Amino acid sequence: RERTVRLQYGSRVEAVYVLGTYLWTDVYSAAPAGAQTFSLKHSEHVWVEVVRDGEAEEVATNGKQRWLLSPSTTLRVTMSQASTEASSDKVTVNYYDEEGSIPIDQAGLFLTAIEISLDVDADRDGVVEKNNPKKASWTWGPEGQGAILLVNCDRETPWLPKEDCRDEKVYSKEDLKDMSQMILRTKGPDRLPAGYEIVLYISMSDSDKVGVFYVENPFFGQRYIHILGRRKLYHVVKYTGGSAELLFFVEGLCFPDEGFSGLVSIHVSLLEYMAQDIPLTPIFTDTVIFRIAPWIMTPNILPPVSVFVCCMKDNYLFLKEVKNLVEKTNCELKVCFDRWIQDEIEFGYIEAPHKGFPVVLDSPRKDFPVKELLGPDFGYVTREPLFESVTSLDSFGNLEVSPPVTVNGKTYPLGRILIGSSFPLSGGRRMTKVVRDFLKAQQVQAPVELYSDWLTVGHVDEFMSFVPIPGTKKFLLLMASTSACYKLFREKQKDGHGEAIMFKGLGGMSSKRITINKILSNESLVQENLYFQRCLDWNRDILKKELGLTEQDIIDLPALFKMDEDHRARAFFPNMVNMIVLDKDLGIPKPFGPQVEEECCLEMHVRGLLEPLGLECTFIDDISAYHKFLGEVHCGTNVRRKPFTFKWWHMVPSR
Amino acid sequence: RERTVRLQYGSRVEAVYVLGTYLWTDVYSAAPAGAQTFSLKHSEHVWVEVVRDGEAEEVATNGKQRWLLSPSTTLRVTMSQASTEASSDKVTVNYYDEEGSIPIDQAGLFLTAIEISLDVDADRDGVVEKNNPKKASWTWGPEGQGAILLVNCDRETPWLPKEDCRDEKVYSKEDLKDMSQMILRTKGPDRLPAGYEIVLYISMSDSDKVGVFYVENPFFGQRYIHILGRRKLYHVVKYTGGSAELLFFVEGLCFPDEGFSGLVSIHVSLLEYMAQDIPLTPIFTDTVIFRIAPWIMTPNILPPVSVFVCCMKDNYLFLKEVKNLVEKTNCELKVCFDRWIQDEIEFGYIEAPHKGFPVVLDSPRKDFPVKELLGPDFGYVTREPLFESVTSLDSFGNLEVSPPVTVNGKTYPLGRILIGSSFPLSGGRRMTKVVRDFLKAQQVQAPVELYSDWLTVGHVDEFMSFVPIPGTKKFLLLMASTSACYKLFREKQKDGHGEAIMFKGLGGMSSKRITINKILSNESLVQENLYFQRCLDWNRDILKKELGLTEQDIIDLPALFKMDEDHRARAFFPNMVNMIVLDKDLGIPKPFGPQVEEECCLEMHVRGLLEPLGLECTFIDDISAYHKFLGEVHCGTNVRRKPFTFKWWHMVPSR
Ligand SMILES: [Ca+2]
Ligand SMILES: [Ca+2]
Ligand SMILES: [Ca+2]
Ligand SMILES: [Ca+2]
Ligand SMILES: [Ca+2]
Ligand SMILES: [Ca+2]
Ligand SMILES: [Ca+2]
Ligand SMILES: [Ca+2]
Ligand SMILES: [Ca+2]
Ligand SMILES: [Ca+2]
Repeated sequence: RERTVRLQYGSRVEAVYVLGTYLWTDVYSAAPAGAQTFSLKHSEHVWVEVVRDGEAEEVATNGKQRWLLSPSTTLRVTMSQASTEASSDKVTVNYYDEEGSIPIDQAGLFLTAIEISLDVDADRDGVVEKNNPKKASWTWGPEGQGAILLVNCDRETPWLPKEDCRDEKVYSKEDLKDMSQMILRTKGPDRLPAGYEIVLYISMSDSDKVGVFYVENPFFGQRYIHILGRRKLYHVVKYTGGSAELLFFVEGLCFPDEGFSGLVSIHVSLLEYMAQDIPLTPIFTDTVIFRIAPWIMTPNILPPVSVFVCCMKDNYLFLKEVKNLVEKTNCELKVCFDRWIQDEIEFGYIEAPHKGFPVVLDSPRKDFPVKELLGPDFGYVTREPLFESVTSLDSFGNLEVSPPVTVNGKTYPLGRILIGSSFPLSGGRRMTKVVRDFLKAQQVQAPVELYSDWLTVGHVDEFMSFVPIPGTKKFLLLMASTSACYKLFREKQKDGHGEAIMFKGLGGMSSKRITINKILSNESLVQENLYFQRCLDWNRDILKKELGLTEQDIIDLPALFKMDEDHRARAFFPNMVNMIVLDKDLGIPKPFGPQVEEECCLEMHVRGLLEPLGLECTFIDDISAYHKFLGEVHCGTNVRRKPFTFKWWHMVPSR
Repeated sequence: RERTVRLQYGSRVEAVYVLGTYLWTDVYSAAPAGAQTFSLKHSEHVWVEVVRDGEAEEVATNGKQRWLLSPSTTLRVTMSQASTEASSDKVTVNYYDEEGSIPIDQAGLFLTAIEISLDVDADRDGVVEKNNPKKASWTWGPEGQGAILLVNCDRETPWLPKEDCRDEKVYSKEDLKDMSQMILRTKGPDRLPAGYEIVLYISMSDSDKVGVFYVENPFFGQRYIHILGRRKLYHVVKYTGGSAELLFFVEGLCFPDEGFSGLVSIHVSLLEYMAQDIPLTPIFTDTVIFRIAPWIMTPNILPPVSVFVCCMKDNYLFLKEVKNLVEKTNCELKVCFDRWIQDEIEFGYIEAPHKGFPVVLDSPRKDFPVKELLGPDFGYVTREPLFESVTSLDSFGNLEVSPPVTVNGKTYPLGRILIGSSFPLSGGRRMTKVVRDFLKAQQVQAPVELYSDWLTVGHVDEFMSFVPIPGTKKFLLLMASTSACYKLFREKQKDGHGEAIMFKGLGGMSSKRITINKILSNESLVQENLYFQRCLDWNRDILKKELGLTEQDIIDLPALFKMDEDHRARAFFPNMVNMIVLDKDLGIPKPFGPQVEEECCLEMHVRGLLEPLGLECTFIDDISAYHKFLGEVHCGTNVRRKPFTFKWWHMVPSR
């Protein structure tokens, strides 16, 4: 970087030189009128070139050489090392008139060289490298660079209700582990020359996106000073001489969102004092950029860590069977004494090269948010509509994510988020804009809308799920199918089982005496379910298109629905597709289907589809404690999973 | 694209087939219980494959072949040509039980094939190609594709005050020349089968960004029907059989801006009627994308078309000298009987492959906008602050643009917009956010802020300009320089000219008796101008950095300023840098400098700098009619230029 510093007529100029720049110096304006030629001297650590109309010649420290004074003959001045107390760094120019060799005037430039660099971990290894030339930009991909910042959305200590980033304070040194390091490195003499200061600053816009802390170690203990952030746009730095480093810690306050790309900047400037009432001049500025890490969800293929379960204390069969299932795995079981656990929360995560933690997204309200999961390295985020009203499609049974897929040659290494919606011209329900905008803004999961509004509850988890194919890297899409159910029931009827009773053992259903015959002879129900299969198939097509799936990737599970007053579907028997996936082990809702030879024909059919693939099926009964099934699921489960091995910053999302 | 169509148990399915897709067909669900095998027949124009667990085999029109019924044995159904009235397009499946070869049931699929394509000029040649596979995206660059739309911001007829895009109506066929063509091409039989319709639609969000018109030619004359746009989100299309095209014309209503990327979409869907109270199902959807063309400014290097001038009727010397100057060129002179022409307006342009026109940007208010330039192929756009108050930095003397430059290897083929500002920590003036956001959003001119707030008026045009180097492809940056002025005056003083008088012929200045001696002996004025040179040099450095310029690209013109109460600069004598550039011919403000040998030494110095380069200098006197110079320029000029030859869509801007 070339910087302009002119000699001053008759007088001397003192200037700070920042390493990494160089000066072009006009010697012509300072020359007295009528002066003909000039000569120069310079000190050992200052390199001087005479540049005549573009041609540069290096000049000795003490020469007698003279050049003609011209506006197009100038100096180029360079320094490679910072000044010390032992330094006298200078260039002096002597001027001569036509006759005589004794100087008629002199002008001089006194320099103090300093190093100033604001450094971050741009190369994404967790340590802060010295002056990465790419630190002022942010690029995606394995070859990409620029520093990454976490939203510090967890909570270090229990004594306050709020996430760490909601204030300007740090109470605990553990908090600094969540932050990104930024070091201001300087080198120079004992003090800056008179009239200079170094200042760190951010824009007003970024002031609600970041906070920056400095750690002091005074007499009575470590303390944490907020130097940049909400209502603090600049900080005057205390300069220390010699080679010095100041360590800062940076926290993100906000996720990427509608209107915020996630990128923020921090600057340091060397300022020069001019006069009173005149603003200080930014002599040198160095900038670093951070990108705030996105919130990322976890598909069912990922390794399970903890199974969170909610039910009533007396649903014993449910708790026993879930406990049994989880005992086949290495997962933790966590129980709370009832659908809020699947509907109100989605477990995501955030990651930076130095750290990562799980983060809960809280569904919009339910008159109160569930914040009780907020804790050390367990974060919280929520979005609420300002105007738009919430519907069932805002529940997180309506929020899921695919396994990694490749679609028309484009890879989605983190999978793609799936949310249920209605048709564009329908006037139907849709998830709130505020949540949709949030998911879209995270960018790395490239969300897809499916059609869920044909269902009364309206959730994608009612009709589809994903399971791994054991011993491989592949997966299957499972789809609810009414046609599969009618085919199976018609077969059992032909086989002599038409009088087989459903809902056996649910005493509240007994008086209805529902049999295969009764179901198959209901004409209006057949028509309704043909229509629901059209709805399922429309979704099948969107999923095949947007996930790059073929029929080879899909298994259909028998399902049956009943239509409500709105022409929307509710489950006739429990939806088996919405299942707990722990690797090869599947907790499947117990369907209570028609009994043939004392086994449920739905259970037997589903085992016949899944077991050959090495999937182990356990049927879980959540409804027996309620004595009947009306289409409503009472209990809930949510599985917190390990994050993807693939680092999100290694993706290259579309423009 | 694979689409799911199932056979129905016991009955026949009728479906529309859209060319460019194909069907996968489940024959298993429709099979009666106990059926063993199936056979199939199909018509001449329907291709049928039996797919058994992924392996596909083509099947004859009438075969007797039978396959085992399995959920994993399905059909793949393809058609390559649209149905006519002569068509019977069908597939029929027969089912068989274990014993006997006579079918026990049959299920069939009756097809009507149609072509539906919504087409635009994606390849950017001005004609609408048939089904460009890239029409649903928009990419930058010479290899890029996707269709382009102009904001239709001009006005076809004088009888209405408003730009064409402010309403939903088209009164004149000339308006259609500004719009982008979009054709819905279809092929099929005399009518769509019962229960289908074709509908065009847009999102609510895009409804204030576009309008779409269809031209009808009824008995009494051509008429223009608004089918999509403000308060019209969909249009049901009238289907015509055989091979048919419907031509639509699309207009943009809004420039890219903060929160609007410039991209918009239009969709066509084939909808299927299900029942009453049930939304129609989108069987097929085709999408095209448009990008709205950005507003682009013109640097001084571009060929001049028209010179717009404003002054008082009696400034005769000004009008004569401007007329003379323009007579050396091929430009039009346009006069209005005074700084508003440079301050209130910036002439830009817009371009699409089919058309382009100049567009005026109107500075924010001046209690009233200047709309009187609005006319046929001369457009208008303005931005007004909702909250923020306007300052002098919002005037368009503060809005300029560089010639094409390359900076650190990155090319800016349209140049870079330049606007004056204050330092980040200064609390100084800055152009309003609404205008800055607009300029940034156009993207192709990548704006740079300079430091203008050291000037009382605060405009970049006060201190810098660009001129072409005649007979080359190169250009120079011209900078105001106080050091150049002091050097020249000190030389003339040494030469015996200290008593040389400035402002000769301005009678209102005579009593002041301003001489070279008087100027040079004013100590406080020297200090002020040293400070102003620091301000100029700070700008010189930003310009060299952001435009990729060296000292070889820069000429300094003598200038002098006086400081006001705010420590800001006003011109001491007219600023010569702000000049009319018509190729090699330069109209330069007459400085009224000290007379030496009956010529102005400032004029002679400037000719000495510029004339060797082949630049022809004419000094233009706008102040003699006012008898004095207080630092204010009374007249104004603005030159409308030819657009860049380089097409903006061939650029590749940063992410
Ligand atoms: Ca590093
Ligand atoms: Ca805190
Ligand atoms: Ca924390
Ligand atoms: Ca933590
Ligand atoms: Ca969920
Ligand atoms: Ca074309
Ligand atoms: Ca109109
Ligand atoms: Ca028009
Ligand atoms: Ca026009
Ligand atoms: Ca301008």
